[PDB]
Amino acid sequence: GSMAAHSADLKCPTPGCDGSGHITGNYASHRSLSGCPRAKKSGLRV
Ligand SMILES: [Zn+2]
Repeated sequence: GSMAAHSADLKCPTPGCDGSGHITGNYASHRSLSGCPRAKKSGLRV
């Protein structure tokens, strides 16, 4: 992606999210906050 996380583009920016799935539910995984199905979704940082 354009804006990843400290863990590189191996996972997505959101710490509470892992990178697999989508808020959409139409893909397998993502690497940015654009696909985070948990994007600041209550469990934003655990
Ligand atoms: Zn994510």
